Amino acid sequence: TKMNGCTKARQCIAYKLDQTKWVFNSPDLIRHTDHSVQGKLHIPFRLTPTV
Amino acid sequence: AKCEPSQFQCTNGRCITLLWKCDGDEDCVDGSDEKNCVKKTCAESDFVCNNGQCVPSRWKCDGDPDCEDGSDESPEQC
Ligand SMILES: [Ca+2]
Ligand SMILES: [Ca+2]
Repeated sequence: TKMNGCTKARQCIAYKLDQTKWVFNSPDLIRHTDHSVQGKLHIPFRLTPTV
Repeated sequence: AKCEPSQFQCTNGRCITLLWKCDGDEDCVDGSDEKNCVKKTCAESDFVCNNGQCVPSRWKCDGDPDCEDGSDESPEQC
């Protein structure tokens, strides 16, 4: 799509829509504007007492 | 401004390191991070258009021309 008024590729940005599995909040992933918690995953390997 | 690399300081005041000059991540307002330096213009993901131009390999044989010689979409390529 021809973009009006543009001269440099850094003047615009585009990204695909994806949500197949939600993302773990991580310092490397920018958040979506709706950063509400979409779900919760059970952290595996419970620490349990044992002898 | 004061910088540590002391190389190719662009008008934005950022010293363009020689690697940064070919880093492919254009940083300064001027497209100064892709000028006057040695680089593999195509990576393993990228297509060599016939005149020596380099572009995303996906653009090859897509029904819609892209690089300036048309090599990504010349019927000879598809
Ligand atoms: Ca750069
Ligand atoms: Ca194409």
